[PDB]
Amino acid sequence: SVLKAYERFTLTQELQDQSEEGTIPPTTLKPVIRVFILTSNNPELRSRLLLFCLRIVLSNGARDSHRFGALLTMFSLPSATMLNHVKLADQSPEADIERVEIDGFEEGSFRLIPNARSGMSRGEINAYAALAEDLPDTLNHATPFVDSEVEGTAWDEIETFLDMCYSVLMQAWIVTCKCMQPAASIEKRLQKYRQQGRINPRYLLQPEARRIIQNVIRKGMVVRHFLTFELQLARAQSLVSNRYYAMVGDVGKYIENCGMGGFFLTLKYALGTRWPTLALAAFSGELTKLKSLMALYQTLGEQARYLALLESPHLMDFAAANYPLLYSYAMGIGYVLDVNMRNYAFSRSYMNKTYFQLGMETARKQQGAVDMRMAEDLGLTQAERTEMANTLAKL
Amino acid sequence: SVLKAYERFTLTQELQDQSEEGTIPPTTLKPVIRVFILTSNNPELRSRLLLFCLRIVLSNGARDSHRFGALLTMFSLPSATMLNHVKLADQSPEADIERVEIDGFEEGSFRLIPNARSGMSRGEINAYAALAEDLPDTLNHATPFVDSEVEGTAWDEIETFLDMCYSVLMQAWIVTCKCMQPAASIEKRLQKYRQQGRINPRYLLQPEARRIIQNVIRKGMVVRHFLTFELQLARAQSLVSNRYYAMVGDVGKYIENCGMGGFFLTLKYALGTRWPTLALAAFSGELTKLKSLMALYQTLGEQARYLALLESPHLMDFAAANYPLLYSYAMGIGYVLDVNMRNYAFSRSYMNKTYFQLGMETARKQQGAVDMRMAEDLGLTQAERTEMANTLAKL
RNA sequence: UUUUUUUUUUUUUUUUUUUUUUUUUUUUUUUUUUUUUUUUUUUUUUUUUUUUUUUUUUUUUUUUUUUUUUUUUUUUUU
Ligand SMILES: [Pb+2]
Ligand SMILES: [Pb+2]
Ligand SMILES: [Pb+2]
Ligand SMILES: [Pb+2]
Ligand SMILES: [Pb+2]
Ligand SMILES: [Pb+2]
Ligand SMILES: [Pb+2]
Repeated sequence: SVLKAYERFTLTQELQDQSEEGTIPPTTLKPVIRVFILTSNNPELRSRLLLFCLRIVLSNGARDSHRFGALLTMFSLPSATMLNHVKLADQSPEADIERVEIDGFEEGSFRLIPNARSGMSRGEINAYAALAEDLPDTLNHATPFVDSEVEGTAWDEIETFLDMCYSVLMQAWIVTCKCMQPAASIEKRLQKYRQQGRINPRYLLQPEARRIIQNVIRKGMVVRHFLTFELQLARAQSLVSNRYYAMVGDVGKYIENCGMGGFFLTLKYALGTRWPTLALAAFSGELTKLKSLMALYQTLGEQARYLALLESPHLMDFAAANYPLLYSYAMGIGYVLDVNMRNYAFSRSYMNKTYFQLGMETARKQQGAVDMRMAEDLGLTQAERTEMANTLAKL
Repeated sequence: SVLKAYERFTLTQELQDQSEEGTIPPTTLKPVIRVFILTSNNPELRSRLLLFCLRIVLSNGARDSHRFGALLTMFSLPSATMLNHVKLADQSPEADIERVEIDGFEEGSFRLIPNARSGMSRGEINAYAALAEDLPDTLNHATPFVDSEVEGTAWDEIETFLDMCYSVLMQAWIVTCKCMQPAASIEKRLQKYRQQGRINPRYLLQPEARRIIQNVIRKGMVVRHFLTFELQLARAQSLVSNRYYAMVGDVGKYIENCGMGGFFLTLKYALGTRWPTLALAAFSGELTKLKSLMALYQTLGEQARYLALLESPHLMDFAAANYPLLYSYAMGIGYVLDVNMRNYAFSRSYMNKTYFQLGMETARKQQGAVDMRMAEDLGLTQAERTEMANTLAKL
């Protein structure tokens, strides 16, 4: 009963808080991010704006705010109306956006011709043009493209712009929730999307361009908020959709629950396996903690998928330090059960090596073990079980 | 019957008092804390006021009321409106705030230019400027910041002010619930936030600057009240939030339940492990006390997390001396189960060495022990427990 | 005391039908099937013994009180 009090104490303190809806935080000063608005549907203008913006993101000298704005502009370039899609960013409590409606480039470019609506000094028009022509020297051939010719393409048709725009944007999406050498995962993502025809090999970025974009995305909270909103929009899409959002929806599935490996891997291997060692008394308190954490996770809503991206403090609640023994135990199981697990960074401060090996050996010696609620539905006999255990221990 | 009477006696007298919510205490004389108010959003002034205030906090000659007011000012500098957030401090029963609306600095400075609204004698203007030029002599280069040339930056853009402001305030947050060399945790909180980009390494403070800030915060109750009000607001934030409060919410989770290690560690290891020795008759009375204490913790509300910060007398209720045997027993368990536990200051006056070793030995010899409610749901067999038990005597 | 995150995560075989498939014997009836003996009554069957009462049967000792009966250790964090 005192033990019953302790279980209820654990679960309620985790969930008391989350009665109320979130309150929008006290207001704070914000940097202004400038996002470019193109009213024209012209393929050549759209493409040069993408190319223009991509260069500012990668440029040596741009401030973070310039880089963020260029990104937000790129991600809005597929829209029929960019303006509506930029207002998505306004939904971020950290965002202060300046829209900068544009109208075109002085051909040869990248000298901005600004819309009537808002002027620009020829100092800043020229300053941007210099910024678009800076670029690091680590990049090969004055461009970010591995193919020193793409930027010289003739953007006569909208098909071509969209093929590049989606291809460039997909590479940004692929590096969205990576803390950052690596990475094997990235090059396999690229290969999936090439074979699906979502990424066109002509428009791959030099690996250096991607690492810079990865960095800007990790730094930019407003940017990440905007990606979250888009990812949610991709969730609500019909089975019959358009090309971009089907694409975003697919890459979104890799991004979901990013940064929460310790929690979900612990569920998968410790509780998923349902081995007899789960009945240890030591796990008892921690088993209640995971139970609360699952309860907490659903109450959070759809957006619990995006805590890492959102930089939410709730990411702290699910930290493995709250269930160190079970985590250790799960890591060991994960270690033998899956070959890919070796390269997971499971090593940690509170990691208890004793329970780690316990998971390891549990997985080797008790694999013949059966879920007796399954075993009874199948009407398994105890001769069948041991000599089910006798094929698997030998294998 | 006598014993059931004893349980209800223990539990009711602990919770008797807590029906009625608390009444605001009889009024007392208070020192005046002066907080500087800035109406301007200009980056250079915001940055100089932060630097000005930081110097007064660290200054040799400032009196405590000055240090407190300067701290309250720094913590309010991110605000779009400082005046509103300083009124949060007014919610403290120990607080008497004078607002001192400011308007700027005479260039070169730190000579305050005060708002028309409230005048200043040129003696007090010059006196403050002198106070900002005190600083201890142990501090290297007459600045904090480690990097001796940061203060010479040109704070022309709001991004830079915020990048510093958040970086400096975060270091204050990290040292908030520390009683007072070492302090190893501080160095890991710092590298965590550097890796998250929440703290910019350019603006780290010299370790002695932090140790002074540590000291100011523990001395200052109204300051500590204000931090609490901020942590509570950080708690109610949406998943989509702003940069500062996401930051505060995260660091806040380290601060929660500070100063209550004995209670929660006893719960964690003694009750969490659910080992058979918990059935000792000696623990019988103390187990009821813990049961009462958890019950007491819930009645207190969310603010039960901040008892150490609040300086609440309730922090005495949870003192380990009320359950010495269970506490001792728990400490021994933690000591073997967790390597980090060695460095906790578990030694105490009422510490009972017999039960400590008992906790120690319980934790080694009975880890194969199973939670019999789990073991039955998994349908564990009596052979399985033993194969598992010194499977677990083990390693 | 400890308490950010790090792996994996598109698809890929097979996938029309096929034989058999009406009927066919037997299938009214048929014996036996009224009755039949015995079958009123019959002994015993009023009552007569005993059947008032009868001893013992007030009370009776003991039966106020009394020792002890303030306090004292431990008790913030880590
Ligand atoms: Pb504007
Ligand atoms: Pb505008
Ligand atoms: Pb991450
Ligand atoms: Pb006043
Ligand atoms: Pb005033
Ligand atoms: Pb990483
Ligand atoms: Pb007579």
